[PDB]
Amino acid sequence: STGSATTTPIDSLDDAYITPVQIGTPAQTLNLDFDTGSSDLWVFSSETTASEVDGQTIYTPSKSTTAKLLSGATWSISYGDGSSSSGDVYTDTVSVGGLTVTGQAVESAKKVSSSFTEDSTIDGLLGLAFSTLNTVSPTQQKTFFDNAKASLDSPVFTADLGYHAPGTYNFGFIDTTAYTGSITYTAVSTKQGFWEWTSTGYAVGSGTFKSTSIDGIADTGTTLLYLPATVVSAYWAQVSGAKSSSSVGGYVFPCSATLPSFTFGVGSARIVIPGDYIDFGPISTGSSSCFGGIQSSAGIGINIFGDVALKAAFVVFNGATTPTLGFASK
Repeated sequence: STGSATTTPIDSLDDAYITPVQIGTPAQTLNLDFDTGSSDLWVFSSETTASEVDGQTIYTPSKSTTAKLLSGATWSISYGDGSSSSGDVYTDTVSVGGLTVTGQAVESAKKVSSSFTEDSTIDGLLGLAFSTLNTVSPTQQKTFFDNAKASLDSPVFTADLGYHAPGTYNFGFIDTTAYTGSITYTAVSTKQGFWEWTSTGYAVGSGTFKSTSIDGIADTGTTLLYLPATVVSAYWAQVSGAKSSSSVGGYVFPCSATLPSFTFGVGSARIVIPGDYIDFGPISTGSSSCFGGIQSSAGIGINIFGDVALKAAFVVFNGATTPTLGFASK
């Protein structure tokens, strides 16, 4: 089997991408944030505290003839930005782009933190990291990809995120028309539960490539590119007037600036992020200070190749017995 679904930016900045997912019988379609940096599929639901729902589409398990409470199971997750959610668990049929998994754990939120409530465009998350990170207790549950893998033509999924435009998540096949040149594959460590890999270095604009190992995770659920302070300082030093603002929480730059591109290495290959991809617009409405798309990871503990980086590539998440990542230009 295969599946193919369009993923669409939630706003004009590409802050996140939502993909329609069919849950239950008859289908209830929710728009989920596919997140290669987590491993829970959780949804706003008829069980979510009413004051914490503000415009989201909800899953109502009592209206699904295939829903079954997973007795005794609970979940609770906290994300890198401090947001969180928790609840109980049903199993149900879940389809993405024509690919169907029966008995998928659908984690129904009883509580969500304010940042989720305040975002009416995201009805939940669909985690695509390794199932060892799944938070369901006392019986950990498998991700949608893990459940689908055996049925897929090939045990892979691909992320093709658009810049200010829709893109595609494919399951079970590699669309050879969707990228240019060749895909370069690179080793993955699953020891922390993530799609963790080592970039071979970087360049700023037309500058020379610096060969240096940068360990980080491929995370579709993170907006920006978080890299070591040395690398980030080298980038912003090429933007007149750019500075790190403690009050804003990162590097800002004059909205009148033209940003240089940023290249990262994948083995001997190079992925070029155009400068425009690094512009996240005014810090507040009407400001002439703009927020940068490349930020320091120093306070995170891990480097993160988020959407800023991934949208410049066609990315293969190869879930073979020894997982690997593939990157191609597009």
